Amino acid sequence: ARLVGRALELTVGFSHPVVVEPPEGITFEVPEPTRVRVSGIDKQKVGQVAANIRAIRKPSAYHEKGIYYAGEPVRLKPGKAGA
Amino acid sequence: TGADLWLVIRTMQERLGARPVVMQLPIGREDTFSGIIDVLRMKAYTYGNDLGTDIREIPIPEEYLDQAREYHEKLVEVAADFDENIMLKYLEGEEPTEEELVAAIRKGTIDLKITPVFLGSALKNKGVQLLLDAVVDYLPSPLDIPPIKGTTPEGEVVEIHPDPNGPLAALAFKIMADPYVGRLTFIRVYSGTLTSGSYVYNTTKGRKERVARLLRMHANHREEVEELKAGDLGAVVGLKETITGDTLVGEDAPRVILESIEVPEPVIDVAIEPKTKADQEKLSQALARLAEEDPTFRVSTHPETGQTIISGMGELHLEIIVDRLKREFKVDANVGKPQVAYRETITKPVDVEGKFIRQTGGRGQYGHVKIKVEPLPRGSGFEFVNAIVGGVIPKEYIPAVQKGIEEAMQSGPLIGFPVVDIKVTLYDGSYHEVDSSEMAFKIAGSMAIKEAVQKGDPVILEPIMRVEVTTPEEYMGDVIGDLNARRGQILGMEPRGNAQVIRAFVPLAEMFGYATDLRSKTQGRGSFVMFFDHYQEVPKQVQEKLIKG
Amino acid sequence: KKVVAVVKLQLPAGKATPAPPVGPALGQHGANIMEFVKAFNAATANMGDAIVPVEITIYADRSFTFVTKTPPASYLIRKAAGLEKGAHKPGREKVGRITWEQVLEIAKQKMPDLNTTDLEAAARMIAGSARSMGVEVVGA
Amino acid sequence: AYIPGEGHNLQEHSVVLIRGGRVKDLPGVRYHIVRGVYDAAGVKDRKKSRSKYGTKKPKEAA
Amino acid sequence: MKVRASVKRICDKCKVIRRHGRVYVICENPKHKQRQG
RNA sequence: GCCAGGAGGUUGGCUUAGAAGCAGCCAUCCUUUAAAGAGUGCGUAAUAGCUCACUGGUCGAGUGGCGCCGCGCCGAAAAUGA
Repeated sequence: ARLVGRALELTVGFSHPVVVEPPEGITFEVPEPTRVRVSGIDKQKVGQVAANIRAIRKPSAYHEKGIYYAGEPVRLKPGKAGA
Repeated sequence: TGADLWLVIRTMQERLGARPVVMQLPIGREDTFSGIIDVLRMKAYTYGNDLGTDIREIPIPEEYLDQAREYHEKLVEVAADFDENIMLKYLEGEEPTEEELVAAIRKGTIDLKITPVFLGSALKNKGVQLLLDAVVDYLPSPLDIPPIKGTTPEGEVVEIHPDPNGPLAALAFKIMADPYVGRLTFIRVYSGTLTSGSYVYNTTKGRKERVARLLRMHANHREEVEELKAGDLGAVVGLKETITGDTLVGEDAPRVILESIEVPEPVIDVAIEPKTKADQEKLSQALARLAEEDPTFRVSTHPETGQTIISGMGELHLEIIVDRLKREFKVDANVGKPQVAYRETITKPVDVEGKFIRQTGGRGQYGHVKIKVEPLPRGSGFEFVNAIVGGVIPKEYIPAVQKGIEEAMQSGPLIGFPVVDIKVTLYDGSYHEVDSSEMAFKIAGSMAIKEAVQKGDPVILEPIMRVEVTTPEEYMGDVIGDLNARRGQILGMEPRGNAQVIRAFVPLAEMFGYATDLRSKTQGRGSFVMFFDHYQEVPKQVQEKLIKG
Repeated sequence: KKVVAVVKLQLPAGKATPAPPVGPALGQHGANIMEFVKAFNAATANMGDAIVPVEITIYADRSFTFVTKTPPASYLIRKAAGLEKGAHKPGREKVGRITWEQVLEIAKQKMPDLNTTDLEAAARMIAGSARSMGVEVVGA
Repeated sequence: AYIPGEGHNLQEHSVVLIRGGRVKDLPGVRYHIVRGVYDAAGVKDRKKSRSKYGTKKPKEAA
Repeated sequence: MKVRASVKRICDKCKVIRRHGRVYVICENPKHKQRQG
């Protein structure tokens, strides 16, 4: 997860970089690439963008890998369960 | 992305128990690669590009240095578990002479002690010449490879010396095809010199062999050599008999033999039924050049069903075998499921009347046999008793009336297969001087048995194997799951060493090609052994569903 | 190096193997459990067996220490009330019978174990656990 | 194709060496087998007809 | 389950939540994911 | 709601390859306690663990359960255009 100028250029399981842009009323801010930070000055439109990115790259995908708020992943059998 | 160090390292002593001393460290993780440092000779060979047209070796770019330094220390420190100089030298804090590294380290290396981790990247030609140098420095010469084991022309031990004056004595491996020099045998001799244009002799199945031209696959073009030395390697022409693993001495050369007894034990069992049995023997010729170019597999027919079975040690292995078939051999064979030998029995005491009241044109051959029939455990065996209620049936039926008990017990009443693991008995009969032959009461026995087994509580004793799951605890729980889901039941869990092995009941009908299954549930932690036990019933519904025609 | 790891288990007297999870707990220990096997079997020479609790440990420089405990009350009732494997199901069948002394030793032996390190509760306590295993009682 | 007698394996290939000679047995007995060939190699322990019945030179090594 | 006229609270960790008009039965495991339809 | 005790005989006995509160039959305790069950659910190869139960710390005002009746709501798809 990078942050060039104004936009955030994170790079997930997608075949291309994910390009977000802090809109009016709230600010993001990416300290280190492993975890994005978002100073949200609008509790409502805030979680909407939290969910924006979480649903941009959904985590847990059977085993792991993705974008977690911090919500403890529920598993499911990896290299198995497909006869 | 994912190219690392501690990764590999950790994985080594955590998946076997090695001792991964390494000797080179990267300059830039993923994409950002530019070369390597060498904690061995204390140098930093760096490749300024991928293709490797213009490389270099400047010192540490500034940030590394100290890093690799501790690992350099590690090197010498570890070398303390060998000689005496190095250990005491680290005690002194003295500098290792650049070649005692080559010593103590090649020492441990070839001694199977340390794990000279040299590394790099292929496509971006980097981390190469360091490990070529590391080959020429730490990779073992035949001088260091211990006395190779084997047998004599008599029977004992052997000593295969590197002696390039020693008795011609060789091994060979691969059976190559070729247009010009045809049958090509890829060989590594061992002990004994061999000329270009001389003779030899197979030291296995005995055959005087003509050696035409010794050869060396020199990367691009192949290079014809005057001789093969004792320890050197190469491929020869001719040898119109030499298969694989054959021990090959000269025409004389104390006719010595090599040990090397390996095993491609069976793990796969897939059936194959060509359309008409005309395509079949035709494909016995197919196999005739399939089982004679690739050892491995076993082409064994079943007894209690026809159809030759292809057994072997690989899923995809057997499959691309079948591909090669449907490629350059074009067979029409709807690759069948392996069939089963089905025995059978009963569970009740039936009294019946095997009365043969038939007076043909005078001779009859009439046989009134009164038998009691008793059933006992599946695994017992076949019984019968010399049971005459007083003195009825003649003593010439005794070993021939029971025949018709045996005879009519090869063909069961249901679908019909050998009814085994039963007692029997008898008790009375009726006898007449002329109106009776041996086979008369044999067939009285036939009638008796057919009625007493049709009306006797039918059942089907399908076979069930024991199987030793050779695998650790994780995938052990997993596979115990699978095996329960395979109709049978386990019954064995003895905690082994690097594994924990589970002795398991599994029903031969199920457990079909279980390796393919297993080789997944454990990813790859070994497997099992075919340890056949005995047979029991198929839970009602499977018995009638099979009643076909 | 591995600093202080005290791991205690439930190894019965007769099994001379480091079978898991004795491995992945006392391997990070360098366990002389082999010494636990040949110094605890003889410690209880009066029978040399029965299921006994243990406690083993490591002190940095690979230092072990086994700590043994007492037999269990369902085995220590099978030996007493003349049970073979048991009186098959606690709500139907009964073998022997517990009176006013066999119970006494059932509690006496296992004085420093049960729950209450006191006598005037233990007796009746396991005398009820008796009915849990299926052994009748003579009452006087 | 018959066989040179006791001590068998032969299963299904063997390269049974078509040979020659009928008798009052099997309406054929023609073109016998050899033992040795690609398979069989004679009786497990034979002391005479080793000229087809396989066994090399009974060296009891004593 | 998942969409059927007979929606239950099954494993007590499920709730009836009259959302967007009609009944669903939500929990943790989406396997219990009924609906009044 | 939140913090925390959440125990000991024990792995109840019966089974069973094992059935350890926990796949199943009987059961149908007793004790250390303020309170902790022969256990509610997840989980395990069975243990482990998670867990409810129960009881105090906090807390400060109402809650938990069952039945009935009136109107609804899901149940509720078909052919030219309503």
